[PDB]
Amino acid sequence: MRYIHSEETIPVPENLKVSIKSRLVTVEGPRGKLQKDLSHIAVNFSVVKKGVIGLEIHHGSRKDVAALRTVRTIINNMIIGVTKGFKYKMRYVYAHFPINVNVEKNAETGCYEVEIRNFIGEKIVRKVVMAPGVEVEISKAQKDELILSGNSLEAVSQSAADIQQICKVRNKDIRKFLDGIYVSEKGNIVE
Amino acid sequence: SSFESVVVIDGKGHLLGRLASIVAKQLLSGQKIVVVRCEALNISGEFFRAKLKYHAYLRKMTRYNPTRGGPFHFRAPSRIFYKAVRGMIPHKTARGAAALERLKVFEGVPPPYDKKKKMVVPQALRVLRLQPGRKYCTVGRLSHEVGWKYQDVVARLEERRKAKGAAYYERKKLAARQLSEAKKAAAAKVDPKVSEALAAYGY
Amino acid sequence: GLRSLTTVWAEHLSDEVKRRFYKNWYKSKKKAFTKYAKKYAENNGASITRELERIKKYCTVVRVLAHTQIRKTPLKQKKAHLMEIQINGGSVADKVEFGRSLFEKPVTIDTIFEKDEMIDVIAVTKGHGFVGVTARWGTKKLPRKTHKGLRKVACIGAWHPSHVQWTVARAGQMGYHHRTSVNHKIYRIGKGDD
Amino acid sequence: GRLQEYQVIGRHLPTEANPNPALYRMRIFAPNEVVAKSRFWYFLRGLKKVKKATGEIVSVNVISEKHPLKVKNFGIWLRYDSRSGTHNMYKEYRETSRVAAVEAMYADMAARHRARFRSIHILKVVELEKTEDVKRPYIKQLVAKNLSFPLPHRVPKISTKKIFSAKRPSTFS
Amino acid sequence: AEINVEATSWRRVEVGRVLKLENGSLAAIVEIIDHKRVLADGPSSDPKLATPRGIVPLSRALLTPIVIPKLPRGARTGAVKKAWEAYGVDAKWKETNWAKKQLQQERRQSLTDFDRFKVMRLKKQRRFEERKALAKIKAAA
Amino acid sequence: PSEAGHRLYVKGRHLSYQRGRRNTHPKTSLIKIEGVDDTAAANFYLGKRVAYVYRAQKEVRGTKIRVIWGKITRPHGNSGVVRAKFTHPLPARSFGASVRIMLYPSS
RNA sequence: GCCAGAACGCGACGAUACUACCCGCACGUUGUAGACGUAUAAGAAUAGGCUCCGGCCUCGUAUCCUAGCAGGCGAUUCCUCCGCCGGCCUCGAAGUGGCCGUCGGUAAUUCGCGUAUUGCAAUUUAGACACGCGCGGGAUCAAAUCCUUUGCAGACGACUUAG
RNA sequence: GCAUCGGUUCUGGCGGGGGGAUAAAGGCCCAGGGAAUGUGGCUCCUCCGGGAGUGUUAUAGCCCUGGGUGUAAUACCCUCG
Repeated sequence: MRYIHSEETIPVPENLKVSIKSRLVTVEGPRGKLQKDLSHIAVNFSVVKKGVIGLEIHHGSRKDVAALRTVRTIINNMIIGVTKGFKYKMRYVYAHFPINVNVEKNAETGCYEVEIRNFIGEKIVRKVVMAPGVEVEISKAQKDELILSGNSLEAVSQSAADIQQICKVRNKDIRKFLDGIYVSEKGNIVE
Repeated sequence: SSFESVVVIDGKGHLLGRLASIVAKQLLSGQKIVVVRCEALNISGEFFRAKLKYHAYLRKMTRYNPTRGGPFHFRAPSRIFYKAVRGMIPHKTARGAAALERLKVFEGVPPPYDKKKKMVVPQALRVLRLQPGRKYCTVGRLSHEVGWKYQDVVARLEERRKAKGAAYYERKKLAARQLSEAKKAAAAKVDPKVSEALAAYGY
Repeated sequence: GLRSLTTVWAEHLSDEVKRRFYKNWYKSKKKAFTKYAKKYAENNGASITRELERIKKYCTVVRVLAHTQIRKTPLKQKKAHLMEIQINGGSVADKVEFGRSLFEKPVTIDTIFEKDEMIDVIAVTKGHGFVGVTARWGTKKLPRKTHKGLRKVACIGAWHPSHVQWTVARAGQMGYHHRTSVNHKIYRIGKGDD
Repeated sequence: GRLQEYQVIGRHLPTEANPNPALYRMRIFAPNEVVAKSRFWYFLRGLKKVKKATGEIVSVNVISEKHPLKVKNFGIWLRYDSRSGTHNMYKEYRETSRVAAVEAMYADMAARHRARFRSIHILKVVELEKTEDVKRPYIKQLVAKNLSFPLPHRVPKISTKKIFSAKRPSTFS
Repeated sequence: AEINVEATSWRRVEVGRVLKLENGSLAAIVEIIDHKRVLADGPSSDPKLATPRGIVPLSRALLTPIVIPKLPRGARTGAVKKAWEAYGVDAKWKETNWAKKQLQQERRQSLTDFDRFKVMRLKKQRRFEERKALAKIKAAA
Repeated sequence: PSEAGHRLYVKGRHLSYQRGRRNTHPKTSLIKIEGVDDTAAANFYLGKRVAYVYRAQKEVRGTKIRVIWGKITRPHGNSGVVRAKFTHPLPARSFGASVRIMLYPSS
């Protein structure tokens, strides 16, 4: 059973510009520019109306049609990020040993670096470097918050997961030792 | 069918096993073949599948003495293609041995074999055989993870010869532009009746 | 791989190096570099300066040819030793300019190495003629009451492997092998005039 | 194979006790009339107490499509044998004649269910007169209003004897 | 919100689209059976272009730029001919590049040996004036 | 003047003998003619004459070049290969050599 | 990193007596997995490209070259095309191509003499790579082994040295 | 080597005859009856391409039954050259 025609549409607001060439998407707006390569998927792009983007697949299988919705939301995320940005929050959870962090500034390049000390009273100083385009800040609204912001969801989210995965307890009951750093909220910079 | 003195095949975009079958038939007939850019060939299926196939090959070795008789595992992209062809030829006879001298394989484009016309075999091209949506790999990448050492040297040299050809294109474009204007200017002025006589003949 | 395309020599060569190119020097005519020397002082050495320009253009690494003065040692031998030393430096133009300026000049070891530095030593070990398995590999000796010798290996293989394998200890030549020993330290560099 | 529809009429051999026996008629799909008669005795042996030795064939004819240039939808009722047990299905096809649907059905069942010709019985074939009696979802899409679609990525045809082309082909026919 | 997309665009398989069969024949689509087969016919006075009514597989056909407007689905042969002549399909196809290329070929397979010699001498006579103009332009540069 | 060539024959190649899978028969050979693809086109060359010329070492009657004569018998397969029969079977070392196909018995 | 180095895998340099070396052409005993127009350089995508910016693309079924005693001798005509040398630039992945100049040849048009007899077919003995020779010009005046000796080496050869 | 014949065999082209529902379809013509993936009209919405409803040939056309043109043509099978 092969489906003859499957189609989706993406609206575009009257603030930014988008250009597609050889299945290479470039999105540019007020807050910057991003690029993504989709040469691995057979899709036909078209301009339905003055502010609507259309894409479709012909004679596709059940497995092939599945990827059609995946592509649509990825491009929409790019439009949101260039006009509204992203913002993640994290909290510290400790029982006895306080957790100290030091978000030092740019290390002669655009990357930020975060230093974590005194995790469950260990003498390791453990260092993680963020992806370019991501800025890390220490919150002043209230205690024990890390705020990450940027333009692309893929870079912001992956860097946030890097911090969470590095603080792990070994050879202990993890239902009792809940020490670590965890993500607690996801949202945009504007509104 | 046509008989040429020598034919040069550009290897980029050709399936490994389908191209080797065409070549082995031509050699036994009497043709001469030269394969260029053996590092740009293709194999169907994901890369991980090819790696497992190669690792099983490396485990075979003569037990009592590894310096004799054992399967010698060549690691270059041109040598991988050569191994495929040797299995399709009776290489243990005088007739088969003579056929292998009519084949040459290289990485990149050596100086003798640039400034030449490179043909294409359409029965082994990937874009005409594989179904869209499937996965494939590159022979050049596979050689990197088994011990090939001169991958980056070839990449640099290939960038040089491609820059030289860009300047040659400008000269070729100018020559065609000048020839078109000459034909338009001459044909109108002089020939009174040779034109339509040629046109009725199909020229 | 890598390959060499040019090489240039100095105008005058000592009798120490010239001995290296001959196997019977005493009854020879000693015409080693006679015709090459005329390349100097001929068109103001036009041929020589062309090759130096080539290396500045096509090469990526540069090495230097040097030899020892064995005549200043109590050794009986008079034939010198020759080798190549690689120059690691700022630029290819800098490498050739520095190398060319050192023709027929002496260099002391204090300019190359300095105190308390960790270096490596490469040489050929002491030789022994032809030895058995007990000393060559270090296997256990057989009991005192063994017939037909007791300094051997009792079993050298199974049956259907069917050949003596490459991993079994056997008698042969020991010593005089090439070896590379690393991580040695320098305590002091002493001057000869002192 | 290449089939065509027949009608075949049989009869029990008349006897002194029962002159003028009854007459039976069937529709049989077969490559030729030699095997058309053979299938008639096979189906009849499962319904009445008549054999070939004690019967006879009255007439055999050929039925041809009335309008072989009109497109129409078909529905088939059938039974078959699996590797364990017997089952019933009902499938649909879209084409121009009655004969080809049986040809299409035989190839379809041989691929999807590994069912041979030996173990398939055809119960009834009927042409769907209306458009609201189409059940399966792979045929409603073929009867949608204003159907049209392109044909992307179609390989050009090249002679199998012309090796060593001189330029790269294109797939935008 | 300027949007520029550089993507391919094929020709649709609709009703009224005329195909070109392998042996130089034209047929107009009147019914779609599957995604692989269609029902088509072409009524043409010229015996070289005419084709009967029947089913043609789509893998042996080429899509020409001509399309007949407002062709009713499943029309009979009489109604198709009425639209075929009204739109002037025969005249429209004669001036296409595909037709001209085929015609330019046909004159070449029918050439007498004496005629091959004649065209060689005429080409050389025209070639002489090309080199004179080429040298003049090249010298001017 | 007169820069043209001098050729009045069609060139072919000697492929192999006539064989099954393990037995060969040197009586007849297989020859691939240049430019012929289908068996319909191969019907034109039935009955023509072919020659095989090679170099010897000794001179006998004013030359060092010998010839073996033959003719085309019937088509072979669907690929335009043809069969031929010579007065002497070909030297069996010429698997890949070239032969000349004449046009003597015309029309 | 480290150990061996294909004894039929490769590169740079030194000195080369004995024609062993280089240049010119002169023939030909002799060799060849097989000339007979052995004619064609962009890169990249294939659910997209090329361009002389007007347009063009299923198709190499294309382009260039192609007449004359195996291709003669003259004329009317025409400034086209081809070749051997020489001088400047350039080319290193296994080093190639360009420009200029001298000289020799030349149906784009149209003509005048010669072809026979190989007898009604019999390869159309014609190409380029090596190698052996014969001339006449240039340059050149070397090494290795045995032997005595050494012990950083050693069953014997071999190896490190000296004469 | 060529021309005229004999035996065996492979492979092309052309002219006829018969059968079936005396093929079935199909073109043109006559008579009757229907419907929608509803042509033209009419209504409404959308100007942003167009969409929705009503309703049986008009400014498109389709399906079913019977007759003439018919001993129509063509496909398949067999057969004389």
